[PDB]
Amino acid sequence: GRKLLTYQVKQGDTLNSIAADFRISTAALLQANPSLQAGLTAGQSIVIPGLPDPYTIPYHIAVSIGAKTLTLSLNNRVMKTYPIAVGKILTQTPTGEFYIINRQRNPGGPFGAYWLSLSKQHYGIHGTNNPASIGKAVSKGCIRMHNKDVIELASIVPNGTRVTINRGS
Ligand SMILES: *C(=O)[C@@H]([C@@H]1CC(SCCNC=N)=C(C(=O)O)N1)[C@@H](C)O
Repeated sequence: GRKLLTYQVKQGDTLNSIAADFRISTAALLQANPSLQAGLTAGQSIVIPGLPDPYTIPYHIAVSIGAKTLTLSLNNRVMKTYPIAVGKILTQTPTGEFYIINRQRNPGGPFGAYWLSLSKQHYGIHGTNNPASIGKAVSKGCIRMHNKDVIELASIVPNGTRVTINRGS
């Protein structure tokens, strides 16, 4: 069958934060990972029960802050590239990986057609009513694009898509 997801926590992470960071209960992430009853540890690896494994999944989101574009990739080759908010002077390479964990039903409002979640706190892939700041403005690091674009990606990238955000060089 298809495997459940793995996560590797970064220095400073905490149980509750990570659980509902994964849109789940700490107890469920505990059930699968009794190491975490007590807590989480930098570089430690944890399973996300009820969520499939990103290695069964072939999808690879390469959004380099340096590249200022988020590249979709299947089977070692890109699917398509979407523009995102990087900034005009924002350094510090976040050496970590996130996963496309969720997609939300048509909200009905300016939430941007779809709400897709990343795996670390204040990061998400979503939509907009204003795409003109996308890739061309300092929108405080918002990973949003056109409605249909974020639904394209949405339906292709599954509940465990690998996504990295790095300034590169
Ligand atoms: C980016 O497009 C916005 C930015 C988004 C957010 S956080 C929104 C909710 N995310 C999910 N919990 C902003 C914020 O300050 O909270 N603003 C930018 C253009 O203002």
